[PDB]
Amino acid sequence: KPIVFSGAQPSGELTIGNYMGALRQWVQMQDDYDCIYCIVDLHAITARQDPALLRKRTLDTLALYLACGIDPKKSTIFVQSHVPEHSQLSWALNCYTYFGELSRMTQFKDKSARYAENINAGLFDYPVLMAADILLYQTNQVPVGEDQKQHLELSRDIASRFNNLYGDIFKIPEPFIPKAGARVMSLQDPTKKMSKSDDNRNNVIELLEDPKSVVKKIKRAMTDSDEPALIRYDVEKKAGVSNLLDILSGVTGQSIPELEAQFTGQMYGHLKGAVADAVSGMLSELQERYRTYREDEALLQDVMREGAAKARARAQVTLAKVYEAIGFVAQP
Amino acid sequence: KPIVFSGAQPSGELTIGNYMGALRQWVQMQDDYDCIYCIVDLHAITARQDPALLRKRTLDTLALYLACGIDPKKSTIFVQSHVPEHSQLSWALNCYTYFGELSRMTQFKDKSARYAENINAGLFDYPVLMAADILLYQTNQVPVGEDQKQHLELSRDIASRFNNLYGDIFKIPEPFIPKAGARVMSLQDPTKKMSKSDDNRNNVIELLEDPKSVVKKIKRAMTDSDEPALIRYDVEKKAGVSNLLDILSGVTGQSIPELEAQFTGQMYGHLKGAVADAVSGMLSELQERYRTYREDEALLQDVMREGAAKARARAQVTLAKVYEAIGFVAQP
Ligand SMILES: [Ca+2]
Repeated sequence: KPIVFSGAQPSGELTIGNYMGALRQWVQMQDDYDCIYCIVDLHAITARQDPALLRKRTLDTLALYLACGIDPKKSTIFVQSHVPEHSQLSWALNCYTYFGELSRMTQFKDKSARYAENINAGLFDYPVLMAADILLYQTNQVPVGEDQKQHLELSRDIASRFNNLYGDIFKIPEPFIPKAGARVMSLQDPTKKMSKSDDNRNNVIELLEDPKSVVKKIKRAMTDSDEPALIRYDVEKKAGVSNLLDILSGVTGQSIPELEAQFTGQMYGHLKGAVADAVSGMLSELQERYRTYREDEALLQDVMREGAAKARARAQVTLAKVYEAIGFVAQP
Repeated sequence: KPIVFSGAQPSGELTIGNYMGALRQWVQMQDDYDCIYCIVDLHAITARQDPALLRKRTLDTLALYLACGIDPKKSTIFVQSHVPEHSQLSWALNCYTYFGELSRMTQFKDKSARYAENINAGLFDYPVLMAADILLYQTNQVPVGEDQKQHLELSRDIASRFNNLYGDIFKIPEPFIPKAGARVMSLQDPTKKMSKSDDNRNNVIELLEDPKSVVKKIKRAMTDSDEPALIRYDVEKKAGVSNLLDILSGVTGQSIPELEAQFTGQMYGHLKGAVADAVSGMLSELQERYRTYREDEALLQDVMREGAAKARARAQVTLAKVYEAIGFVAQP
């Protein structure tokens, strides 16, 4: 099966757009692909973190991924810092990465401007660690955010350069583009996607958000002033109403035409009530599952320990090959 | 006992100046200090290495240190790459090192942007790995040559920055103060210290050099034109004669004044022949011992295995405290 590597920032925060758009689809693909989910705590610390929050959020992310349906027997899920081979490969790959490839990175320049008080070497060097993360597992495909395209291209270039020097040691990874999930946009500006760091909290619904707040947000979602009220799909002219239909469709699996038939003669209030009920229901169930996992420390420890063992057993094969190629005396 | 950490490049090429200065003093102090010797193969690959030669030179280095008297039951001797904790701590310390600090450690202020863009990231980032190597062992003292002073100052600055944020996790390391004494000087320029990198090989005697070559280079050593020719120690006016007396004294243990009396009435040719006999004898013996270790593959493995296990046991205590302070979920 193709090997898919996804890195998750330790946050606990996932928008519904993220879930229904992507993660929820990936959860259904665990039999057809060899999926590896890595909670990237080593990357988080390129910005200063509160130590208690970092630990807490690591566990929050794990419990959330488990609640969403990532199955630790079918997939490999682990915390990055629990697998030494990441940091080991990252150092080695530094030596096959050009300083210029790192200095020209858009993200480095952008984050340098925003974190001007903490331009540390980790902020500069983290694309190398990202490359290590991916290349360690003989990864075929990586789901890439728009802002991560340049980082994926560096991974491919490093892998290619290393293979040209030493033989086929790494796989050249490709973008993971699975079939479209649900379309979900911001509730007060439906021309833009949801973003977890939006200053307008009424735009965004997160998976662990109090259902009562989620319902309020949906009930005040932007709709048009058409007279009479017409529940019909048209992104250009009726973006707000269209987005409510797309969100409901994403929850129930009903088609846009089916929903338009179902809502013939109805008010925008009725459409919003329907969306609020469907989303609240889905989120309340997910949150009960999250709580069951999140409160079970022994289960979380077992999953992390087992995940890290699974990951290390794959990673060590690749690192041994890298170290062999470079010329190091193998550990006895 | 204070903890002393020394990093050794995988070379096999040490001069008699290294041996009679640094290494031999360090051998005889394995009882007063808790000494750690790290063959720094991860640092070596910041410059391109022929793989077979790197592996060979790593073993050469180990066998040479054993031949010289480094005792793996009194001291901890190991290969850097065998201890994952070095790379793990290095990534973490990247995040507490300023890009500005590494930039000022390079030649960039003197050099073009093309030059800077074309170096590998390992060459830029190695001062952090060096900091990690030292700090991982609660090191009190580090033997630093003049060219490594900036590097030790950065280590101290990182350690203090980290401790200021998180508590007293690291010892602040200090320079190791070597025994006051004469340095072995170059044979054709006795006003200059004997150096590995000298392009005039007649200046240098290496520990593993053919004893015929050693004898030739000593018999041709530069001496003064005093008339009458007097075998007396005076570094200012008789640098070459003085250097020969220093080298002989280093081999036989005889004080300089004992040697001045011994050579009363003798010609410089006599002194040179005596120095050559004594050094040739010493290196011949050293080389016999070196071959004994170097051809014993099972012993080298045993030494590497035990050394890495001793190092890892210590490194893991410190890495665990660093991770705990940062806020990572502890290794499950
Ligand atoms: Ca004198």
